[PDB]
Amino acid sequence: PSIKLNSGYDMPAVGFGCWKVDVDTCSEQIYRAIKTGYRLFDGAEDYANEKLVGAGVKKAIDEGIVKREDLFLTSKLWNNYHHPDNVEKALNRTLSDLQVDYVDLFLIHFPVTFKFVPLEEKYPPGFYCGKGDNFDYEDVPILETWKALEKLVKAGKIRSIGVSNFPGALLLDLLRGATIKPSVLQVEHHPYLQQPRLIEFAQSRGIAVTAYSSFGPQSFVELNQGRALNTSPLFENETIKAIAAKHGKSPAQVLLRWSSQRGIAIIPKSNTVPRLLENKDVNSFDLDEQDFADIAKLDINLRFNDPWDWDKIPIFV
Ligand SMILES: NC(=O)c1ccc[n+]([C@@H]2O[C@H](COP(=O)([O-])OP(=O)(O)OC[C@H]3O[C@@H](n4cnc5c(N)ncnc54)[C@H](OP(=O)(O)O)[C@@H]3O)[C@@H](O)[C@H]2O)c1
Repeated sequence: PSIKLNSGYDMPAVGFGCWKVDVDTCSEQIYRAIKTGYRLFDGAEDYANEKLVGAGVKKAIDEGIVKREDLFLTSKLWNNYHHPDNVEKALNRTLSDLQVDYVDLFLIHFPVTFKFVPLEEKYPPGFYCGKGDNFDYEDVPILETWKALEKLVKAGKIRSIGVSNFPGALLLDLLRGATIKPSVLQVEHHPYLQQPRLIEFAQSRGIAVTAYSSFGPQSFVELNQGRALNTSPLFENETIKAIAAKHGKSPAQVLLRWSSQRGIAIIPKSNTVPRLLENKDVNSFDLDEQDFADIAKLDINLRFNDPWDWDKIPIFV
């Protein structure tokens, strides 16, 4: 099952999330997921594993299990790299780590502009902005970054371009300046942060929405985030359990189906082989209108991935 992007390419509707994949088994896991049937891999410069991902894919291509053209590789431009002189440096490093000639989707990871740090100096940079333990920022409007991305599509290094973690007003302004329109909007999306109007906006413009953190706080419990600890797991939620029992499906299948059935692409992080199988078809069943209505009541605007936490960066205020 596939989503036709406005660029003309098809994006697999269910993918494999590469954030915080155990580093010692990362290449094996990618290979294994490809062999299990996953065709989209959601990666990023910031996840620090693009070499590992690229070896997984190398192996599966060499052993004949898949062709390059059957895979959909996503990556994301990190925040130090928005200046138009530096966009291509970061993309070239992603292409070399992945060992490919083009990437299928290249996203602006965040509408946040860290001071550039040369790649030989520190890669990937994280929060380092070339000034000690201090944040430092540069004045590069989004549209400058976007125009640099558009040249990289024209040069055949990227097929489709998009954005991650953009609010509505910012996306709307980007649409006014874009020649190639954004193909994808990738945002945090689970029942505790539903943002229904944002999704409605993006879909009405023909922009495919990718949900991340479909399991909500669970991904952030790994990092000991205070907010995530302190949140009741979605898996134990009384409504999610009623709905699971009603359809004979697991909580996790209900949480993923809630998005996939609304045409929203999913990219769950799938650590074990049964999870790999379970997460790859939740499209075995339909939620009904009463189900959506009961899940809609869980929305509390609880956001786990917020740059306000990093440095009071006002992306979501
Ligand atoms: N800013 C961005 O654009 C951004 C930010 C975050 C994520 N992402 C992307 O979206 C992807 C997915 O989001 P995520 O990594 O936050 O986590 P997620 O997919 O919400 O949650 C992953 C966690 O759920 C548990 N899990 C997975 N499948 C399960 C199942 N079938 N049953 C029960 N538990 C299950 C695992 O927890 P345990 O192993 O702890 O049991 C795993 O750590 C990322 O990997 C990344 O590619 C993008």
